[PDB]
Amino acid sequence: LHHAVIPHGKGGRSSVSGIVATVFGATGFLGRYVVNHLGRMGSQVIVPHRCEPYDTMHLRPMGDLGQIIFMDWNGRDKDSIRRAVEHSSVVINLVGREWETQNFDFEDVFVKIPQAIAQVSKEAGVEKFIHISHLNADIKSSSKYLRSKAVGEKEVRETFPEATIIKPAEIFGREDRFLNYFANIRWFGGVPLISLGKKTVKQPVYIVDVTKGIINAIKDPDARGKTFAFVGPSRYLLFDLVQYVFAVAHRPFLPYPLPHFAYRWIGRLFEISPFEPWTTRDKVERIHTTDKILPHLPGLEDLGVEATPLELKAIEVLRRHRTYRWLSSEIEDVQPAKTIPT
Amino acid sequence: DTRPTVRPRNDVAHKQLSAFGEYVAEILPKYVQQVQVSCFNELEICIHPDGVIPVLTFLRDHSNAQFKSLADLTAVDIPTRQNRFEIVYNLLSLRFNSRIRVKTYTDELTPIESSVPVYKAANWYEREIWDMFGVFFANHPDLRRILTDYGFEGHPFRKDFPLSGYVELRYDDEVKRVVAEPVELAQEFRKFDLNSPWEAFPAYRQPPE
Amino acid sequence: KLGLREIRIHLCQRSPGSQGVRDFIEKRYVELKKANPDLPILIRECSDVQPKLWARYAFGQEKNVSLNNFSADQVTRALENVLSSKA
Amino acid sequence: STSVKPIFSRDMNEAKRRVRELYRAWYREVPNTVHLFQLDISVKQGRDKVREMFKKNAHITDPRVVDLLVIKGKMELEETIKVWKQRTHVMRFFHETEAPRPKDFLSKFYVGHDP
Amino acid sequence: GVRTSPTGEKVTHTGQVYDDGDYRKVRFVGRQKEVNENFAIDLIAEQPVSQVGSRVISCDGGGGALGHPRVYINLDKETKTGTCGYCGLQFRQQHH
Amino acid sequence: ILPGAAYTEKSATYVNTEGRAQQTKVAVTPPGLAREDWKIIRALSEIAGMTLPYDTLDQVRNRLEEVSPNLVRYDDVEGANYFQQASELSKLVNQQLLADPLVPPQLTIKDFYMTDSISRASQTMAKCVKAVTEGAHAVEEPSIC
Amino acid sequence: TRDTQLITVDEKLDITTITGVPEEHIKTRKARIFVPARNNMQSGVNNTKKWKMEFDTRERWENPLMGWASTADPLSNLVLTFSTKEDAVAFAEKNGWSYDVEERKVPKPKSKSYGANFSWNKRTRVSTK
Ligand SMILES: NC(=O)C1=CN([C@@H]2O[C@H](COP(=O)(O)OP(=O)(O)OC[C@H]3O[C@@H](n4cnc5c(N)ncnc54)[C@H](OP(=O)(O)O)[C@@H]3O)[C@@H](O)[C@H]2O)C=CC1
Ligand SMILES: [Zn+2]
Repeated sequence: LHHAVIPHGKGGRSSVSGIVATVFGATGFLGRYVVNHLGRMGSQVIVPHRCEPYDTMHLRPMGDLGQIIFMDWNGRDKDSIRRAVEHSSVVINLVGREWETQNFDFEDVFVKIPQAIAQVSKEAGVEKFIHISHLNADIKSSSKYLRSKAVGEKEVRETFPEATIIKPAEIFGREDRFLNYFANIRWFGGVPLISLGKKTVKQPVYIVDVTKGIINAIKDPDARGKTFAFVGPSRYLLFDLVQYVFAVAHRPFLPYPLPHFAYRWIGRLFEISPFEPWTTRDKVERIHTTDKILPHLPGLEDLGVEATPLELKAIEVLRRHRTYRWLSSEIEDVQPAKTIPT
Repeated sequence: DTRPTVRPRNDVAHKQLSAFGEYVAEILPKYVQQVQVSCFNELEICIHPDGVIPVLTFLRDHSNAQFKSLADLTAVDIPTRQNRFEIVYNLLSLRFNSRIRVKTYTDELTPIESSVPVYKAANWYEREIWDMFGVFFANHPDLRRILTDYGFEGHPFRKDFPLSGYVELRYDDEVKRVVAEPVELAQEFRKFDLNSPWEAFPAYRQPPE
Repeated sequence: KLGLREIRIHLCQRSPGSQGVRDFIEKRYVELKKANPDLPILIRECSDVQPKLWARYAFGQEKNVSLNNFSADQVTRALENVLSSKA
Repeated sequence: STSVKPIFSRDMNEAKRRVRELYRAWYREVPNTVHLFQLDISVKQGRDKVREMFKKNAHITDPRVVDLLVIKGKMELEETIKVWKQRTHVMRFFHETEAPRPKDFLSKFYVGHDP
Repeated sequence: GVRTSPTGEKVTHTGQVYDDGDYRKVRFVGRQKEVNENFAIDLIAEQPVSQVGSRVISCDGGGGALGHPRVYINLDKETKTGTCGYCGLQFRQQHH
Repeated sequence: ILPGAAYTEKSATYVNTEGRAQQTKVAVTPPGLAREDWKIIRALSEIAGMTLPYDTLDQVRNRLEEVSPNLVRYDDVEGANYFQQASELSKLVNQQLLADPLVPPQLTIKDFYMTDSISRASQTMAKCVKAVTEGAHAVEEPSIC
Repeated sequence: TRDTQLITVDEKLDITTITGVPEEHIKTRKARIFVPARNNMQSGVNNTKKWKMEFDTRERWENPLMGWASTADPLSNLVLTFSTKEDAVAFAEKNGWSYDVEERKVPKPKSKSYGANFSWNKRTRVSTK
């Protein structure tokens, strides 16, 4: 170790952790939690960003003076990638959209870019590479999002053979687009569910647990070269999950079955949006997709993280979807969701 | 008084304050332990802590005293004493245009009678002493922290309390609130040794042990 | 194996309680060392210590025998029990 | 010299009566605290914390020290009841952001020089 | 004067320069390393030596009260020049 | 290689040529990953399933008290005795002296400066050795203040 | 005499619970009670009059940005002054700190004679003034 990247201090803000991390896609849901945890212990964080600097301001208080550094980069520009990794010992990729844009499609953000990041990261002598894929990524999935996750996961594994790949379930947290997605369906009256959500099982994982697992994967030598599956403790039917959301929010729950072909057409309609689609055809597939059971892969308990129940953190996410009448209701008021015994 | 740079001495005020000092010691022998006047003419009455209310009431209400205003009430921490805290009352007599100082002592576990019955100014001054020195005042209308943060642990003005304290605050995005963490400094406060090894004031030289 | 490796005798230079141990060392210690040429018998003194006899066998096990207010004869037996019988 | 002015309690039985009285007040107040401050903790968690804070001082035997801890305990109760404290002040008891620090020798040996 | 490393980084007048493997040179990416370019060691050497006709000369730095404290320099050694301990000007005795 | 701490970086006990016990204090902590010397051995012992019965500095000094009580009496010289007994055992073997002259290891000042690892690494002792073997010609430095 | 109506507490004074100090800075800290040694560079002795209490030195490290000396020790600059060793010890006991006391080092009286510098048959004669 160079004399500068030797840990010092007590793991606090002004300590030196020895980690120098380049975090791609640090400006989204998962990125802010990752950068927060790296900055807590005293890491040097390089945050390359495509967006306006105003949209990175919430990251500034996450690290001591000098510790958070910001760079501009373009996902199709290899020289911008190199400037941002050449000094780092770990490179974390959290780049992704849940929808397609005129400029960047699922092939570009989940295959082209992660592999360009992986190729440059190895040529620059980066020791650790961490790639975030998806639990349900498959070459034969009816979600173009998940088929692109599968193709990119293989390219990343070939470009950076020592890459640690983390496959999380659907992540819930204050900015998740998962339990906030369901709680925002109230704006349309009832809740359209395919097969009434009785044929779909989900295993959501808490954001902090995903973040803790990522941080350990950096500091753990064994994690290198492995693929992990980050999943929650319990498995729920989609119907029971969505019913639990509406109970925590104290909203009226009126689920009605909607045929797959129709609910596809609703997705096509919301995609015309030139901003951020409320829903897309792909989001329909992913939500109504049974979360895989991958026993051969290691999980959070291996990295040392205890998965947090959805029943301890749902009020945290869903209290802002209540009305004044129910704001003060407490975590014990609602019935726990029925869990599939697995 | 004709040395341009030397503060002149007011012998008349020294004599008057010395006389009034004996006067207070004659009337209240049960509580008065020491009386002294400084070279710049400030009278001090040192008392047993039981006499706070009797001594302060006599000074406020006696007709040859009439110290109607409590200018200040504070505490000094001296760790080398068994009674480490020195409670100081500074009083003003508008009738006679005089100030007097009354001092007493206590330790961590001993209460001092609240002087709110004599001066209503003392209410906040005692809350401050309780908060910064941890001296309890018995029979206070409401004793609680006044200066430190809610839930703050310790009494910062004790000489053995660290300058930067034990906890610092930051805003943590994960919990979306201000959190308290153990204190770390990017630059440690630099302790300077300044005391000169050569004696400066022979008149105050203490006797050899 | 399981044999004695070392002996330590702790005693005070002047205290009455150690008077027994001092007499032993003056008279009988020389013979003891000549009898056991290779066993290290460490007589370490220090003012105001309750005299003791530490014995160290193989693999770090140790035993302590008080000698407070013993007599030179008793000290001899105490050493004999250690030298002869080895755990 | 052992004669010392009492703060409140004349012996450890009078002091422990005030400890129990203060535990009842804190025990009753936790449900209201979780409600008013809108804490995500459970009422069981809050009562386990109150209990924990009461075990830290379980070894004391000086009536005057016991009285001060009770005086400080009642001061903290008032700040909570009257909502002088804020949510950040209530959640400082739970040290939610402080990462766990190793207790054993080897883990402590690998990180640094602290005993 | 200003030198550069094989990595391209400028070396300051104190000799500081991040070495090849130090990650701390990331703070200059997209920005610049601020090095003052007038090395006082180079500038004080350009000054001519002053020939004086006495054993002892005094320097106050120039400008009177705007210089440094006045000090006296012994010029008996003829194998070297007298140097001001404050400003670095050099003096030599003129073979008297 | 297991890095340790120099005498300026730990609180350690040393016994001088008189048998006086004295303890240093930590001035600065060890550099890099270096650790205290007795902690490395205590850490190694645990890894080897041979854990030692001490985990703090006070406990490793209670152990020193069991082996030799004088090692924890700081600044106190504990006198020894029993010289008569020591001489008696000395005579038994009767070894034979040699005819070599008694030449000390250090004869001139130049052998004094660099004698252990700390002084061998010092560049000041390096200039001291140069000065006493080569004169002031190559050791001089221009000094102005 | 004093008539407050007093109790009798026979326990040792121990104020750790009521001081607000975190746990790790009482159990693990060793205090040093000592009279400071005279600075050898000077002959003044007025800084060797009082007893001092200081705490064991803990890690300082280099700040990544500026290179300043960073610390996580809240007691690094803490020094207390006492008149006697018994005063210093009592303070450490009630605060629960373990301490190692060091007895005062008093310079010994020397026999100085100016006339000895010119002795007739002794070695104390000086060859220069
Ligand atoms: N439930 C979940 O959230 C789950 C997420 N994942 C994966 O985790 C990773 C993080 O997801 P999350 O961060 O939550 O999604 P976000 O949209 O919250 O953040 C995604 C990041 O991707 C960046 N990004 C997207 N497209 C581009 C582009 N073309 N060029 C550059 N940057 C781009 C965005 O930057 P900007 O803000 O500048 O557009 C944003 O910072 C993704 O790979 C996602 O697939 C996997 C399983 C579950
Ligand atoms: Zn000059």
